[PDB]
Amino acid sequence: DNPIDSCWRGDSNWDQNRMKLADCAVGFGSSTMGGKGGDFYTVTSTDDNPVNPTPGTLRYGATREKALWIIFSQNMNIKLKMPLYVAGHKTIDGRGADVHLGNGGPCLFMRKVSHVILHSLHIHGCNTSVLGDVLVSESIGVEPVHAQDGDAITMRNVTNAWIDHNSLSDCSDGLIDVTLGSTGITISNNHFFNHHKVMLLGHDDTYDDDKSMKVTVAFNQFGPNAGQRMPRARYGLVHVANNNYDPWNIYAIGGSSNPTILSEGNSFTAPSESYKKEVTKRIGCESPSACANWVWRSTRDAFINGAYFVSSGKTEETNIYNSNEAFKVENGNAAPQLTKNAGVVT
Repeated sequence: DNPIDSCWRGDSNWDQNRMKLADCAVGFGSSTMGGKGGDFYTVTSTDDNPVNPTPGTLRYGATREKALWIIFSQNMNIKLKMPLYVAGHKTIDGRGADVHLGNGGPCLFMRKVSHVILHSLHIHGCNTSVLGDVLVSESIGVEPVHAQDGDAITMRNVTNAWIDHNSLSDCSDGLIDVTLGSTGITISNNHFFNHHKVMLLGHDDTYDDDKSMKVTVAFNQFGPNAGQRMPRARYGLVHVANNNYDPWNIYAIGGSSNPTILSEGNSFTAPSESYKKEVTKRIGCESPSACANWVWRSTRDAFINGAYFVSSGKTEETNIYNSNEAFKVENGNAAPQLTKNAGVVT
């Protein structure tokens, strides 16, 4: 499979050992524990009461202060009534069921929390929410939440989070939004498809405190019919490794305000159009001379149908991970094989 999946699918049956998953994260979110150590929590109901969630529902388990490993008793299409804020030390684990979130309602939000694993969920059709009260968490209580974008997954001031093996498509705004000082995150093994604006890492050209953001994007399937922002980064550092890209609509990888982008072992298949062959897109350059300072590297990438990556900065060996984070990246010709199981586990 790949270095992540090999760790919990090689000599383990996940159904009888679900928390082994938490030992297998790589990249900057490798310290993510999720609800490891906590109790298992089973979702038995599809209901949602935003201000007073009841036992058995997704929002009740997701808002508890204690560590919980959330699983689902049956296939479920869940339509939330308000943004779901997920507390820290939580895993939402869709293995063993067909779980679909969104469906015209708002989706998943994390704000000022750590140690969250989101795994093997389908999220699609997320929509703009309405201003209103919400139980942010058991400990925080009910608070007004402004109207939010229809993003599938939103992280604000989050550290140590792992988004893995989800199937993410067709939302009104973004699929993954990472902002405001978030860092220590791995986004891996996901399938992103049928969606224009995929992934935003750093939200404004104003917020330079995102300079400390570190994010790993690995073993994802981007497409078909994914438009752009895969990722779009600002200010911080993103390692984009062993992902597989179908033809994009505008560009594949881009950014503004001097992000560091380390592209390694990706496979890029360009659309037919001449003006869409370039994988990269720099936004907001002050001058070619200035934009030439940004360190955007392409290492052992593979290019199909005329795709190309415009590099900037000098060549160097990837040296960004400690021993708890490091993992092997293969040549881009291997990316289709390494991503064959992207998306939910079955």
